Amino acid sequence: VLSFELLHAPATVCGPKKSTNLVKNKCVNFNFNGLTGTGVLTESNKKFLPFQQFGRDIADTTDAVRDPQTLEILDITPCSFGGVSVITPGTNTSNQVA
Amino acid sequence: NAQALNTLVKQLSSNFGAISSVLNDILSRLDPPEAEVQIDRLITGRLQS
Amino acid sequence: TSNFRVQPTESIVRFPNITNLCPFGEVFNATRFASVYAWNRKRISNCVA
Amino acid sequence: AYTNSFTRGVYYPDKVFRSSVLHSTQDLFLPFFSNVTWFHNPVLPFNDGVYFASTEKSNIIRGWIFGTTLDSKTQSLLIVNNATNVVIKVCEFQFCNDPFLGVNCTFEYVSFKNLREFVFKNIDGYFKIYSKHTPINLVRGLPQGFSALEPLVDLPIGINITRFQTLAAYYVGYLQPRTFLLKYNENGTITDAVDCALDPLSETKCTLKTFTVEKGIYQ
Amino acid sequence: PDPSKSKRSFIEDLLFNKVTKF
Repeated sequence: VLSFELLHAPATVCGPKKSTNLVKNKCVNFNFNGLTGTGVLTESNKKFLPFQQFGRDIADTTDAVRDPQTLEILDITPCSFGGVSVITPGTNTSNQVA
Repeated sequence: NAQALNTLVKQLSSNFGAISSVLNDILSRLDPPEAEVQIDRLITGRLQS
Repeated sequence: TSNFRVQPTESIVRFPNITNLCPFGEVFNATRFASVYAWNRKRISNCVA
Repeated sequence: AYTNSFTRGVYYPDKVFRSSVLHSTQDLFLPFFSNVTWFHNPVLPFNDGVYFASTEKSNIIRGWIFGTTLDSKTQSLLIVNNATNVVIKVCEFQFCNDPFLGVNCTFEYVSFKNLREFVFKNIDGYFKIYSKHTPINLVRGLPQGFSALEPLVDLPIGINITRFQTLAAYYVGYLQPRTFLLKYNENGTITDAVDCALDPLSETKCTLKTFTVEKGIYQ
Repeated sequence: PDPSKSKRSFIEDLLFNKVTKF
């Protein structure tokens, strides 16, 4: 008979864990240890100390993460994005646009 | 202009009395009825910013 | 007129690797078995399974 | 008896890498230039958090005990050192003033030439330990110098603590809820700091989020 | 202008040197 007791102590006996393959150099949705986001994951030389899990830029925005399944310190670029603007001559003269 | 832009960015992390300023917390932790009230606090904050 | 934004091509999750060797099924293929009158108890914790 | 703490008792406040940058935080920290108690022994209060340090040579100190009782009725926290490593348990022992000879548990774990420094902290979101080890000059007083203490463990134990006991010269001080400024080098490392409340110049550094202040007047 | 150089003057270069998320 297998018994299970749950108290106020933190649970240290779990089972298998949530994860996927890790894709570099493409725009991707991601989660690292509960840090969710989306962007282009990339390699880095950023020297995280052994206890450090995440990295931040001057304006507090995340710029790097530890892969919990390897030694990899990734750098996270945001999604490539920008305003789209339409160049047009006046419609009275032509319908062409760029 | 550096102070203006950095202050505008740092205000993303302010709670404005909402449960968290990380929007994915609200979207994962609360059900839509309650989540709309917490998001509307963040919208009111970020918009006033 | 609009904002362009390169979409997530796919979704990723990473968490630590659980796997470790802990004697969990030792009571299954054992040899020292008592009776129902004096049943024993084995505490298996502080590890993974 | 007392001694000057200089600039010791800084520790990494979160598991975050930062580089070439100044960051600010409010937490329990040891104040700069505070009077630590000098020793070369009794049970002591914990207050809101303990700083502990010793002029090590051969890992002389055997461990520590923490709790409300330190004397049964609850699982008081026990910590012990073997060689370079640590043994941890929570125990309802009721020993006399010789617990090192005395030798209901709910948790267990195993991991003057030098100065060892430790911070023992309760977060109510469970309990944590931070640490550092360095060479020093053979002086008994804490040398003027800077490095941060680094985390070792979280204990998911929930034990109530108000006092502690110990199992070289050594020193004790207490953490206080204070703002600090922290400087990070290229390699992720806390490498200078300011205690914001220390003096009006220190408060100016923390007002500006800088270490250098130009001539003028600042609110 | 200095033609050998962004073909700025000498004094324009001092001015472009002294003057000093997503």
